Amino acid sequence: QVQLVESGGGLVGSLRLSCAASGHTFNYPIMGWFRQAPGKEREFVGAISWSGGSTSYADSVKDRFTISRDNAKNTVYLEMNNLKPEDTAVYYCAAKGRYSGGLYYPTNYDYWGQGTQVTV
Amino acid sequence: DETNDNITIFTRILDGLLDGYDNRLRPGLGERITQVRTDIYVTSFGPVSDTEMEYTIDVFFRQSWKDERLRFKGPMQRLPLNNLLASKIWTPDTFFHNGKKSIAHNMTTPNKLLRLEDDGTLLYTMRLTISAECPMQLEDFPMDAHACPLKFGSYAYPNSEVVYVWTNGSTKSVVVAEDGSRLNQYHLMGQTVGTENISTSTGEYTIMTAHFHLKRKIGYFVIQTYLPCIMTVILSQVSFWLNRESVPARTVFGVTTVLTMTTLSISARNSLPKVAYATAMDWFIAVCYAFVFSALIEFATVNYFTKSQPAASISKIDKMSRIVFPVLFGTFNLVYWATYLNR
Amino acid sequence: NDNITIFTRILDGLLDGYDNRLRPGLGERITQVRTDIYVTSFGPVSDTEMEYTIDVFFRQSWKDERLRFKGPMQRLPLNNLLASKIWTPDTFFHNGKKSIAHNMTTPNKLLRLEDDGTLLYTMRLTISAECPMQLEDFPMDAHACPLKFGSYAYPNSEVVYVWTNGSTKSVVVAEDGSRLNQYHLMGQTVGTENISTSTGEYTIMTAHFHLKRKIGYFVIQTYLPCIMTVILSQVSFWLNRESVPARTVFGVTTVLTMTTLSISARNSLPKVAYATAMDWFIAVCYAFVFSALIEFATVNYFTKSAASISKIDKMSRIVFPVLFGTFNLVYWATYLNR
Amino acid sequence: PGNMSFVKETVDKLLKGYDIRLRPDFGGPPVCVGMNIDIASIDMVSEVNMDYTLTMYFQQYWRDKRLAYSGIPLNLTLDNRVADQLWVPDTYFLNDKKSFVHGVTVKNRMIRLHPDGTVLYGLRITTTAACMMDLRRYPLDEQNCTLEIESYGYTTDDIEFYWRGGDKAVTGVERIELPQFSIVEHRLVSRNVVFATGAYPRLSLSFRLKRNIGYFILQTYMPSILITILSWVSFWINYDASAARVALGITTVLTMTTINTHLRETLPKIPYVKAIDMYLMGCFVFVFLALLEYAFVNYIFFSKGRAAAIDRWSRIVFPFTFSLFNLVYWLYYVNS
Amino acid sequence: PGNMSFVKETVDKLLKGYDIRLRPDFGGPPVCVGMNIDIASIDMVSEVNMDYTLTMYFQQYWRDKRLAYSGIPLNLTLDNRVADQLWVPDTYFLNDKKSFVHGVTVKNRMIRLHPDGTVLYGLRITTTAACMMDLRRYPLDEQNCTLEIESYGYTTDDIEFYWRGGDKAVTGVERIELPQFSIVEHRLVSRNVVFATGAYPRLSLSFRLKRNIGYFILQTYMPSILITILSWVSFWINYDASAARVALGITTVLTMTTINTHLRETLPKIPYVKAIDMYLMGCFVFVFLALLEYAFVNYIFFSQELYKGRAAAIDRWSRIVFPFTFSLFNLVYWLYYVNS
Amino acid sequence: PGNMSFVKETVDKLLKGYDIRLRPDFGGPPVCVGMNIDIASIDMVSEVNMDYTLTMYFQQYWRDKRLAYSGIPLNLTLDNRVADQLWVPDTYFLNDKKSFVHGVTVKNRMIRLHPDGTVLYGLRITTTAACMMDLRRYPLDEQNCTLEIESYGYTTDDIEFYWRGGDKAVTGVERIELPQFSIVEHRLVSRNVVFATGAYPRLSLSFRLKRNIGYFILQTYMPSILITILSWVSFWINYDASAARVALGITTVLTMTTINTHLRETLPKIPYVKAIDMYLMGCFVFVFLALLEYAFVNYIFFSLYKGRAAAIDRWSRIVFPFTFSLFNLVYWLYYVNS
Ligand SMILES: *[C@@H]1O[C@H](CO)[C@@H](O[C@@H]2O[C@H](CO)[C@@H](O)[C@H](O[C@@H]3O[C@H](CO[C@H]4O[C@H](CO)[C@@H](O)[C@H](O[C@H]5O[C@H](CO)[C@@H](O)[C@H](O)[C@@H]5O)[C@@H]4O)[C@@H](O)[C@H](O[C@H]4O[C@H](CO)[C@@H](O)[C@H](O)[C@@H]4O)[C@@H]3O)[C@H]2NC(C)=O)[C@H](O)[C@H]1NC(C)=O
Ligand SMILES: *[C@@H]1O[C@H](CO)[C@@H](O[C@@H]2O[C@H](CO)[C@@H](O[C@@H]3O[C@H](CO[C@H]4O[C@H](CO)[C@@H](O)[C@H](O[C@H]5O[C@H](CO)[C@@H](O)[C@H](O)[C@@H]5O)[C@@H]4O)[C@@H](O)[C@H](O[C@H]4O[C@H](CO)[C@@H](O)[C@H](O)[C@@H]4O)[C@@H]3O)[C@H](O)[C@H]2NC(C)=O)[C@H](O)[C@H]1NC(C)=O
Ligand SMILES: *[C@@H]1O[C@H](CO)[C@@H](O[C@@H]2O[C@H](CO)[C@@H](O)[C@H](O)[C@H]2NC(C)=O)[C@H](O)[C@H]1NC(C)=O
Ligand SMILES: *[C@@H]1O[C@H](CO[C@@H]2O[C@H](CO)[C@@H](O)[C@H](O)[C@H]2NC(C)=O)[C@@H](O)[C@H](O)[C@H]1NC(C)=O
Ligand SMILES: CCOC(=O)c1cncn1[C@H](C)c1ccccc1
Ligand SMILES: *[C@@H]1O[C@H](CO)[C@@H](O)[C@H](O)[C@H]1NC(C)=O
Repeated sequence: QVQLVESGGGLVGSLRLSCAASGHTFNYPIMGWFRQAPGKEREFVGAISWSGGSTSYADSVKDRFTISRDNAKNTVYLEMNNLKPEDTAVYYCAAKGRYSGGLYYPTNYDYWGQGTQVTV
Repeated sequence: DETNDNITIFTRILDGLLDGYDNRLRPGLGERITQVRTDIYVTSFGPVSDTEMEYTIDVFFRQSWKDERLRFKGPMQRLPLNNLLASKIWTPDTFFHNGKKSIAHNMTTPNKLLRLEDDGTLLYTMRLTISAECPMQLEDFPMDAHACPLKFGSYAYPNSEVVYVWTNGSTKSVVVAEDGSRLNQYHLMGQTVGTENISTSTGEYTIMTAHFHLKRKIGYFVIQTYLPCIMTVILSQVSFWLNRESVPARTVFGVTTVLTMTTLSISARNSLPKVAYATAMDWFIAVCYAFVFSALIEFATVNYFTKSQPAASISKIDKMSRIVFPVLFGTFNLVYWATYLNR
Repeated sequence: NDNITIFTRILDGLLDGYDNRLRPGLGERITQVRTDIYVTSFGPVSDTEMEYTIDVFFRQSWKDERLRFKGPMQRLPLNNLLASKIWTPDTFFHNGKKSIAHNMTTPNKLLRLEDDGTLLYTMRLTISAECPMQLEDFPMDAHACPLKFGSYAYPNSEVVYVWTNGSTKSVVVAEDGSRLNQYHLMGQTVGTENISTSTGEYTIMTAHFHLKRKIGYFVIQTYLPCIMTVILSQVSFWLNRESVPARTVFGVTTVLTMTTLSISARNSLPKVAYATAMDWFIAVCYAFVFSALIEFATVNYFTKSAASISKIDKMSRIVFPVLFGTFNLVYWATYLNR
Repeated sequence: PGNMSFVKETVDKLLKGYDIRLRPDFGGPPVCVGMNIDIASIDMVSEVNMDYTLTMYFQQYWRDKRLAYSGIPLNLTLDNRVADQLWVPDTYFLNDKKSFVHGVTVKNRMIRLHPDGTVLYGLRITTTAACMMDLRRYPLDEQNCTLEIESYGYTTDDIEFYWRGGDKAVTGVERIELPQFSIVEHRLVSRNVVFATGAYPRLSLSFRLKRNIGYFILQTYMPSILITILSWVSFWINYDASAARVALGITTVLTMTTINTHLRETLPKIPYVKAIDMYLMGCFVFVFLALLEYAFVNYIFFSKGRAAAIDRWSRIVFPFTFSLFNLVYWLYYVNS
Repeated sequence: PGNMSFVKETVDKLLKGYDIRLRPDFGGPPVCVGMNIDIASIDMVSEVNMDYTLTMYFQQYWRDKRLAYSGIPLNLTLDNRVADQLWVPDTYFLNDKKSFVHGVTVKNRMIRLHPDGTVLYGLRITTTAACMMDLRRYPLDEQNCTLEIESYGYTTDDIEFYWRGGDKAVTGVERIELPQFSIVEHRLVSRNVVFATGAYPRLSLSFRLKRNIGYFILQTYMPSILITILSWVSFWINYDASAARVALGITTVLTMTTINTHLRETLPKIPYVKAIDMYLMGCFVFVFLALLEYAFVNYIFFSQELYKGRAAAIDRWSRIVFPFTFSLFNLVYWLYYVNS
Repeated sequence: PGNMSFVKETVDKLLKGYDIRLRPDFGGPPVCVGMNIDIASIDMVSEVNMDYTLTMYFQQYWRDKRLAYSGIPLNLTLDNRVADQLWVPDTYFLNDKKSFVHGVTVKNRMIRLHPDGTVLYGLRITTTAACMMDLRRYPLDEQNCTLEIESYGYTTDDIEFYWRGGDKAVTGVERIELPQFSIVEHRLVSRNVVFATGAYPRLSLSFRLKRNIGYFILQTYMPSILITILSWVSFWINYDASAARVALGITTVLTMTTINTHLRETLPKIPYVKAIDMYLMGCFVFVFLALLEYAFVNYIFFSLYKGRAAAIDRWSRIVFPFTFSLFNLVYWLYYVNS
């Protein structure tokens, strides 16, 4: 099975995160960044396609955040630019199968990271 | 206007319109000649296939006529009927005499249009991809020109029953979308339209016909075929600067050029149908092969006379042939191109 | 005079109260479908895809007691549009992969009804079907290509198939039917089986066509090239040993010939993993064509480094043709008398 | 007067109560379906597929006395949908591999009734019919192959066929010619065939193609002859220069194989020697001997006048025997 | 009675008297047919045939007041075989060459009604859309391929197409798997096209495909570069090797010609020179020029202290001249097709 | 009892008033559609097309209370055309590229009713399914390919899927053997997939395709290895024969690139370098250095020098095998242990 690890979350500005994947990452060509907070349902943030680079973002962070994939290190990075207070959340990283459904919905993502906190 | 009752009144009037009506008969079968004014709008011409001797064309094919059963009066004059209703109403059965294969596009409802004026005048349009036979001539292969025709007319009804007329007149009745043409190798120099009466085994019929004038573009063949052959002739004549003590070089160099000419001659014909005669490009290939082979015969005689008769006037040949072969090849070219820029 | 309408009334009297959703004798009795085949033309076989295409009239017969009738004529050839209204079995081919029920100017179907209620139903079919070939012995292989068919939904408890004449004379091949350019259709075998599935147990009808490959193509197109490349490599042992460039040219160009020939030969076949009998021939020819160049290399070492090397070419001129002929003879013996 | 309203109810009269299941004169004598064909064109004839593709107009005639009328003077043509409401013969082509009835705007069919009941039913068809070619004489071969027309279900005691106008029934065969072939002759036949289910009527249209040799002069014969003659340059190159003497001949050998493979790959896996297989093997033998002759002289000279004393013969022996080879070959295939 | 027969009665009462031949509000204002697409994949992009095989879920969404129902709060999901008995938009794609609705089991269609009469209707489609390609810069090119959605029978005063959701009306762009390309972006546009029969609404979906040079740079450029480098070794082999100096040059010439031929059976017969043909032309000219330079080393050495010094100097020059000239050519070529 | 007329009228009563547009228990709890498959053949697997073709029998089970009947003990089997009259699920395969229900004789569908109303709906299908592959380990690779199954229109609010039999629900895969691959393992999954329109049930079948190395040893590694070692024959050719070693080396280069193009003839134009490509690059590098070594020798021979040339020849005769051995060791250890 694919297994993922996060790193880069912390307290404040601008910030950047990284998600490293291992295992059968070929069968999981897309990786998504979600976030959650007490009293909130899990929220989508962005997505990226291995080797393609064609991202998509949530309208709440669109034009602030960006996502990119280092295919040699099998790692993906999210640019958490120009922080705002509401961006305080735990930014779970997750992987998506070849033929799963919509990207905005957490239920489609199988393997999940340990959820780094971010604070502003 | 009258949106609440408009649906009701038109469903009622249409049901009254085509009850008792039957599609089995022409409009005015027993009394009149039916005239089917036609028109064509070419969405994209091409591609053209020489190996199949065909061309593929995409068109909106438009027809119109007067059906007297279908006159009506109501709150508006012209009705954009659903294309399903064409199944119940009589429509002409045109067919393209040259058609090899075709698609009446069928995706998300048939690509088909039906409209009805209150005076009974029908209009009936559809999208067709037509692969049509073209009797192209190849005696001048890379420098020829084609007039690939389109011909169509009623299948069942003879000239006594149905007659076709270009809608807006011959000079305006067929249109080409310049932005959509799919020709890569050819250029459509122009198109023209006409009409005919064909006598057939099943009576006499009327044909509408449009001819498309296609002129081939030689550019692909210049760089792919002509240029390699010209310069392989030149290469084979580079032998003449090597001094004849290097017999292995003077041999293998020429032999390699002849092999190159052989492969070029055999391979270039993959783009052509298996005709019963040699094209102009084949004349060029034949003469280039002749010069490359003569560049080897030159050594075949020099290598002999340079040791069989060491008071022979054979050392002269590294001069005479060296300066002459390019001259003869150049005059060949200046006859060939001069011919086929006219022919 | 009235034969054109008396039978309209009869036939409309048969089809009222009729229900084609229910097989005849649904509860009372088993439905025995007598059947046979007529292979109007056989082939081709596409071993690169492991399928073979067969053209056939496929014939079926049974009793539907509901259609038993009386009249002035004791059997009726009827339009195929009637076949959709009568119950007909759902026979299908287990090992078919793409088939055509020919439809030119009419559906190619034949329906006749006897006064006894017996139906005869026939249709022209072209079937592309899997064949389980084993290609370890390629140039001289043989096959049994099966054709297995039976009811799709109705199990053995309901519908059973039987060959019309019972014996092997219930499947026929037209005398002029062979469209095999690459094979001999040596014979056929006809049988039946009870398969079990997740829907019940079906009574399968089975027919096997036995094929053997014609070696004539490969002799001239593959074996002659290999043998002649060995000969072209072998002649370099008669060249004087001081002609190093020509001795090298012979060996290297014949090696190139062998490489291209080997690559071309296995461009065929369905890309299987094991080595066939053609691989064990091309590889031995390549072994001779390579050892010849190695032998020349040994000469050109010793003749220029000096020694009593003059024996080696004279012995090679004996050994190489002798060994190659021995191999050729034993190989062809072990694959002809296989 | 208002004929449009009258012919309507007359056609309704014809189709009311019409039993489609029963052929004309059911139970009585057969229905005589005369046939015409107009050949539109013949698409690729293929050796690799062993078939040809033929496009045509196909017509059938018969009387269905249930369709007689007298109130209308017209040869009444009707919309093609009526073909699905009338009885039509079950004619099919026994040896077709793939075929389809053309539909561009509407399905290409014609129905034309007449007062006496005769129905003319016509179709436009493209049919890919099998053509078993005897390629042993390729490319100097003629190829007979036919289209086999037959009634699927109705036996000879229910349907009969004939060609309308006899030998003139098929038209357009005088106009069509192919890049690779020319239509030498066509012949029309009629006969019966017997299966286990009964005897059937047969109509068949037979062609006799003859191949055009131009493409084979371009690709097969001239390159082979040129490479063979190039090989003879060896006898004039000095026989001391071993590198050239060899390279030349061995390159000609490889060229022979190369021109054979790229001409044989466009042809089926037929297991027998074609005429051009004999030509290619003869040319290859000539070239192989041209090389092995240098090998011989390079051996014999070293084990002396014995070198020139057979090369000066070879120079004439090769062309003379090759001329004899061509003389026998062409007269054996062309004139006998 | 009952919650099953009640829904049955509702549906039958809707389709009692419904006229499939009339568009909604026939004779009234146009019908605003919103639509959106979800991309399944692009199977291939073909230069030989100038088309790309797109597969997608295609949705359409419009009001139809004749299908309004009350009391039932459900968004009825009717069996898709009802869609054959309703009015549906006459939409079509103009540039499609060949397409089909997926038909295994049951034809892949969805239709869902809503209480206020609005209808949702969707299909899963595979379409071989045409896309003419500008190969002048091949393989360093990028292509714009489009799908032209249009209504056939009904004009701009009868239908009004619009992308439902606007910018977000197309999804699944990031699950397109093409080896040779990467979709730089996709863009959505709406327009009114005009024909002789009247104005029509059109929606354009377009992709900008950038090619990946990784395949060609390794498979066709690297061998050419190596063969050209191989061609220079003749300038290190001493000029006494007359036969070998030829053999190398002619073999490299024929090898460049062979690297050429492997392309021509896999590309269209375009009449103009492409970037790849420019590079092959230049490299072949280098090998041909090396061969000529050997020829004029041989001539001057044997036939014409000129017999010694000229040949020595030319041979000494070549070893630096050819590498320098080829490097200049390569730099010029790559900056010509990258920087401008 | 199963009297013909009684069965007819019972079935008519079942269908009389039956509604196609509404799924069973409409408005109530979902329809639990049980799924079952019987694999007949995996026809092909293709890297160039990034897909595989699969032929199968596909079965589905559900109870429609509207079809419950009594007084008949049989599990009635009906003519397949009842499928167009009943409600049947909208199941379809997500990742299929093209598929078709076999239509030989008559469309291959099955419907069998049971007294408790259960319907067994089954049909035979050939489907081409998309599966793009990880070719980075080409000759040593292992692939996962799947068949994805969903309901197109009905969400989890209306339909639920489950494998009837659990882990036993798919059969016939244990008898599948392929020329290029072997099915190491197959695994069955059930999950809910959520779009904007709602949560849709899914079932998916997956195969672990491990490639068989045998083919590529035969067609690629043997030719390349033999032509690589053939290049070392140059060192066994004395530099006195200056013109022969160049011919040998350049022939080896030509043969190596000719072999390489044959792979490009049978592969997708995929960007990245594959392990097969890496091996070919290594072999070509050794051939290129073998030729460059003669060029360097001829430079030194003309720039004691005969001794230098001979010493370089001997040093190469030793080191080229040693360097190639190191290359082979590293290559196989890396691509096996990674
Ligand atoms: C070919 O490719 C496949 C990858 O594409 C390989 O792996 C399979 O891939 C599929 C997707 O294609 C993947 O689902 C499957 O994993 C199993 O899935 C089951 C369903 O899980 C879903 O529903 C559950 C409902 O209970 C739900 O729990 C799951 O989400 C929650 O659980 C997961 C896992 O704990 C959490 O990470 C997540 O945050 C959620 O909380 C999900 O919605 C599931 O039954 C199964 O096992 C898990 O769940 C059980 C019940 O909770 C646990 O008991 C068990 O320990 C697991 O957690 C899997 O997760 C994989 N399959 C495998 C075996 O990895 C294919 O294997 C490959 N095929 C071949 C032949 O090589
Ligand atoms: C292409 O290739 C095809 C296939 O090989 C060729 O097709 C053959 O063409 C020949 C003519 O060249 C056909 O033979 C002719 O057939 C008719 C009809 O004969 C049949 O029907 C008769 C009743 O209508 C019946 O009497 C015949 O039976 C008798 O004759 C046969 C054969 O001689 C014999 O076996 C029987 O025992 C009977 O004696 C038969 O069923 C016929 O008209 C032709 O001439 C005969 O009849 C006329 C009078 O009608 C008479 O004047 C003649 O002297 C002669 O008696 C002739 O037999 C043959 O059937 C075709 N074969 C097939 C398989 O189709 C085709 O010719 C080739 N074309 C080209 C252009 O090369
Ligand atoms: C095709 O044939 C029709 C008649 O079948 C031609 O129309 C007639 O033309 C003549 C003059 O040539 C007129 O006197 C007749 O009155 C016309 N007939 C009718 C019914 O009006 C028609 O011109 C022919 N077309 C061509 C292109 O030759
Ligand atoms: C297929 O199975 C049938 C089953 O028929 C039963 O066979 C048993 C054993 O001989 C016998 O005791 C029963 O009476 C039979 N029942 C009926 C209704 O006939 C066999 O008869 C067939 O031979 C089997 N087919 C093959 C090819 O073995
Ligand atoms: C019989 C003498 O050998 C050959 O003809 C022979 C051997 N290798 C190749 N060839 C030639 C090219 C050939 C192959 C196939 C058909 C015809 C001719
Ligand atoms: C065959 O013809 C019949 C005529 O009724 C038609 O129903 C059927 O669809 C046709 N099939 C094909 C594949 O054309």
